[PDB]
Amino acid sequence: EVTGSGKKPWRQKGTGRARSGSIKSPIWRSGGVTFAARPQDHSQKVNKKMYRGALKSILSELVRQDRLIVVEKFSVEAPKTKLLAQKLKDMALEDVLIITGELDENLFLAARNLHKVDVRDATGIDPVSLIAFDKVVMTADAVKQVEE
Amino acid sequence: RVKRGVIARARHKKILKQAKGYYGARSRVYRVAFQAVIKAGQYAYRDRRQRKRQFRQLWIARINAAARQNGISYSKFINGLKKASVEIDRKILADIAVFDKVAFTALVEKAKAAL
RNA sequence: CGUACACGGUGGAUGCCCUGGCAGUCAAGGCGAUGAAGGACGUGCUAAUCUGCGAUAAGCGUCGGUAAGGUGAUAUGAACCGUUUAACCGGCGAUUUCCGAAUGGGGAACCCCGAUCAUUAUCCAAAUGAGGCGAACCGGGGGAACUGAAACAUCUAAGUACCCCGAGGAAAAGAAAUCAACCGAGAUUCCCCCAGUAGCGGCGAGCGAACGGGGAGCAGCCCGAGCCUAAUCAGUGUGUGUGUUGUGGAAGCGUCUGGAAAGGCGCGCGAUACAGGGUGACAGCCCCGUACACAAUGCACAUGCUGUAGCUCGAUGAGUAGGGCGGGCCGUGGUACCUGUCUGAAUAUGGGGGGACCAUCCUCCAAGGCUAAAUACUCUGACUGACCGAUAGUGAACCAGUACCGUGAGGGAAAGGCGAAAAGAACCCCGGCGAGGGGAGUGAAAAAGAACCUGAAACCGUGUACGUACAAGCAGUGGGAGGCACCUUAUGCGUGUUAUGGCGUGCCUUUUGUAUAAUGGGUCAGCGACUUAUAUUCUGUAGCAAGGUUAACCGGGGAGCCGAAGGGAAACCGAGUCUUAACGGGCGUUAAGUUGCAGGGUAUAGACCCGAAACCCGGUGAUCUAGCCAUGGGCAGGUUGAAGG
RNA sequence: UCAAACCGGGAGAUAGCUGGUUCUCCCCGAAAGCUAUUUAGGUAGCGCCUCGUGAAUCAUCUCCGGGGGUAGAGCACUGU
RNA sequence: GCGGAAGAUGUACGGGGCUAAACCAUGCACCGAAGCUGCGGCAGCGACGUUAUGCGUUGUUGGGUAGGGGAGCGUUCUGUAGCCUGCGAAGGUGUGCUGUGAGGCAUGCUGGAGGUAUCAGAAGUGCGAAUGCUGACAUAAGUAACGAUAAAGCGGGUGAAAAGCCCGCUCGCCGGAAGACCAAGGGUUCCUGUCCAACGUUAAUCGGGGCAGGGUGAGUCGACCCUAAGGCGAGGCCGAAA
RNA sequence: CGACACAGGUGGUCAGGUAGAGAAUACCAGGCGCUUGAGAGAACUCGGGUGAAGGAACUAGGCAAAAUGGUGCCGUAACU
RNA sequence: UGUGCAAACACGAAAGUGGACGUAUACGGUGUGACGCCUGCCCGGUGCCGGAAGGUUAAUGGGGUUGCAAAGCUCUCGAA
RNA sequence: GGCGUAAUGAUGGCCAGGCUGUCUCCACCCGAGACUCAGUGAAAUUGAACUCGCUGUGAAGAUGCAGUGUACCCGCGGCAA
RNA sequence: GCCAUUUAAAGUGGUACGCGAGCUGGGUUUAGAACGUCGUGAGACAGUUCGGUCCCUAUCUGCCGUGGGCGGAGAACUGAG
Repeated sequence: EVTGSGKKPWRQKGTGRARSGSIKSPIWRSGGVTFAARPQDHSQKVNKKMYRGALKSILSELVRQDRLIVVEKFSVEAPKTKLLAQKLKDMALEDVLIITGELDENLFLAARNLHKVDVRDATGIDPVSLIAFDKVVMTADAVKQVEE
Repeated sequence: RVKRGVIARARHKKILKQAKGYYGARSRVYRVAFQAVIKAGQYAYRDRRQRKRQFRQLWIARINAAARQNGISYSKFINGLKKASVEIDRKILADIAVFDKVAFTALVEKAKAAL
């Protein structure tokens, strides 16, 4: 919102002033981009169906053979972390640490240390946690919560 | 915020260092560079090559000098090298008939014959 | 003297580190005439600062905790205290000179007393109140301009800036003479939506609700009498959920480098505890700390209980409703609200309202009053941050709001780091000399010595390579000849550099044209100039598909929006519709969109940066000077010489 | 300091005014008219750069079917 | 072809110079362009085949300011895979190699603490040219300047040094004044001793300089007290009020 | 006081110290030498003091410089 | 030239105030500006002030028209 | 406001006497310096190159364009294109 | 330009109408004021008039003079132009 005339005496012209910080003014860091179309910072010529659609396609990536595996709810109980490394070893998927990890209910702390583990809940799981580097692993209750 | 880095202060160098034939300045300063070398890359942008077809004035303007001593010259001196024999190109030739009192005649007697 | 480099210096960039900032989050939240906040000035054996106190002066006392070490930051010298258990940490108590809002009066801290207003009043100030401060928020009043409308007097910015008064920790509002899709909802605020719709507007630009719905939070009651006792009032007892500190707390392992590992490499471990810091170099398993445990305080919001104490009957507020005149303000339209002048009802067998007036329905009843609960800020405590890093970041990581500047209001810097410890240059020579160092010593990774880590560029000195007092100038390139110098890149293969010869008018904007006597720069490094909500219109990609997507708030919703048939002013029809008695014609139509992330662009809004004079408000100043006033001071002397007598 | 104070305050006032605006390489490569705009060293629909979509068969350098009358020429208004 | 034609510090076609080494009318062979042709290495557009803007072939082949379009590398931090390092890294200096390039990479010295590649995302991302902002620095210059109270000089003393510290003599300046006593203001700057690194437009054993001490002992001096122009507070009276 | 040990500015008392027409020059008292130096007889100014003859002829104007310029006696116009 | 004053004239938003501790042999607002001679022609065209038949001069109320009310149209009457 | 006007006025113009450098023309000297020497020691100012000369040309009087010729280095002092 | 007295002669033009980093400033284009004209007016009028500042220690280059060196030096000479 403009400031109009007044305040401090000195010849000055209309310039973007946000918290004494200049903006929307082309001739100033973070200013108006006359050459519109691309109102942001270098991305890629690119979604409504790619972002979400993938959020769905990913959920399907789980039903694939060479992928993750569903774990019972009792998994969230495991307080220790070593128990996880074990359940991941016997699972014959200790190489999944090379992938990532997830669950349901609350954030499973007991695994936040395991190799590559960005704990997240089935509620709000963006395609991100869904498959770290096109790979993942979840739990039982998680799947159900993610279904919806 | 963002520390300049290996750019700028790393640009003053990697430049100025290449002019083994610099000048008074144009090497000590940078503002004298990128303007002295800007002429470089251009000015002859893709021309040294000038010499060929340029200084080549001789080799085709000395051939008569080589001749005109043991008979005719240029006119019917090259109009015989392509007559008999395998016909040797004119490169090292028409350049050797000056720094040696030999071989130069190894083309005159070749010519004037089988004419 | 040209140029390159070498050694040393100047200088201070850079790399790394950083006891600091910036930003977010949670908790917590007033002080004072029992005279506070702030300031002034004291106080430790020496202390100049800062901090803590304050004349029992960086301290005294009690209880609890704690602990042998302690006597603030400065690790100094001297020296003291502690087991008659201190230091330190928490709470509380005692004391607390004089001045100081103090108010007796005057006053730039100095000398003598309840000053002033006001209530009660034994009118005796005798008993009390007000008079101040505090980050923002909140309530009640006063009320602009530049600006926008690319002019401007409505309008817009504004009901903002600013001004006056006042409360609380929260205020204001509020139980409906309401709303009005209705056989209905039904206290009031706030959030979302409904709407950017209705409405307003040189209807130009712009301006801009509400009802309802979905939520958060739910509480209703009091002014005449009769009667009697559990509303209310007065008082008493008095919490569950806590605040800080200490206790129950595992853990150097091996080899190599090094003065030392928080190294490399090998192995193991913690985790309802996967922040960070410290410890001689990147230790979550060395120490603190993080989850955790326990005890000291404050708050104790509430509840319980005593005496009061239900309940019942009728009514219900006129200069008001309303009308007229002149204004303010509002989205308010003859249909908002309020102020001022004048006029002026009825009365529930009455009256008001449902966005026009007047008779007829529905709803509700003013002209009296009160009322809990649901969001704010951020001084303070703690935590966090893909934030910045000491020409960065708050002006302030170093004495900083200090140095220093202005009469004053006000303005306002720069300066970080040796290290394991201490060294931070002893001793000797020279010289006028504690101001010029060889030498030597200090060292780790200090390519270390008192603004000391590293330590570049501009640049200075010496020295080296190489030209060089006939020499013509972009100072190259290719060809062929010369020499000298070096064989860590052996191969008729290159460098440093140069003699001579053929060519050759720095760089950047403005402009039809600039090498040009067009404009700008002495050089350097750093710094320095294209973004945060939403709406509309296209384009590239991709999932799915007349279905599609949600917004507030819930992993649920589908409100609502766009599309699906159109067209017209409309009625209305439907293969549309306008024109049309009728007929005949014009334009549109048999299935693809919607929801994001990006890329072309568009409108509302500080939307290109810096750069010239104005305008308006609140304050600061006439020890310069201008005029006047008050109090004092100064004017050797000479010359001419009137009136009057 | 005054044909009008100083300081700070509502200004990072408003300007159709000037200047400013810094890495490499590759492809292509101008114009200076009309209508309207509080508009004229500004945009939109258009003469011109470029990119995407759409439609469809010419165009013109040629030839063929029309319209004009200038140069020149002749001799001509008028006035010599 | 000529007459009509006088003016500026030395006069001539680029020069030498040429009866053609001139000029005019023609013609031939060469040097001479990055031109044209040929050998080894491109771009844009269009055509053919193709999923292809990947290749093969084919026609046109390649100058450019303003401006449009496109590729690119230097860069920081946080992914997933996966490595390097005190038998030593990042950075810096010099040098070798590779890419059309933007750069990558290696060696030697140094540094001596960490630093990368792949794929992926990212940033307040990559910069010589605002009488730009701030700090530093060079050439300019070791160039410019020190002037009515214009006075110092000759011996001696002390000292490591004395032209301006001290002694004697001689020579002068000032006199309403550089004399004496004071206000305002400044403020210990006064005195003594010890020194001088800093200050004194030279030096200094000197100082109004640095350090440590000492000094300003009144009833009758001044303050303290009061008052003039004038001002303030209290009551009175005015939307309200400092 | 003026940024500095800046020839600027700044109130009162001592105006009978000695010689003249005076609180004018020279000189006791008192104070001071705290307004950077050394060597050579240029061109080259500012400050300064006047020239043989003429003499404002310079010049906007005699600006500048100079001249008369103590005291006593005699004497003294127009105008009022 | 204005004014006997609770005056003229001037200051203030208001409360009040300057000139009045004054008062027209006052004071406020202006021109001329000395002294000497002075002093001739016109008011056709402003400001201020005084008088003034007639003309000009709102709204309410009143009258007419219009409309079973009301708008609207119109008349009449008018200080300084 | 016109006319005119004693005394006075650092006011503007003009003439005479006297005088004077003010001028026609100009010598040296005096004080304090300059030129040199010990000590003490800034601040202004520069795109780069740079020793030209004679002609021609160019907006027809540029060292830097064109054609030739030529040009020894440094330093002091000046009047200054 | 009126003019006066002399003069055998006492022409003309260019040099960014040469010449102010050489001078002079008397003139024109400032703050005062006077006057006319224009205006009601402030004020105005390339109408006039009185009073009114014009700077710099040249580095380079050019020229006028004076020297040091370079081609081993002291002294004495010559001398193109």
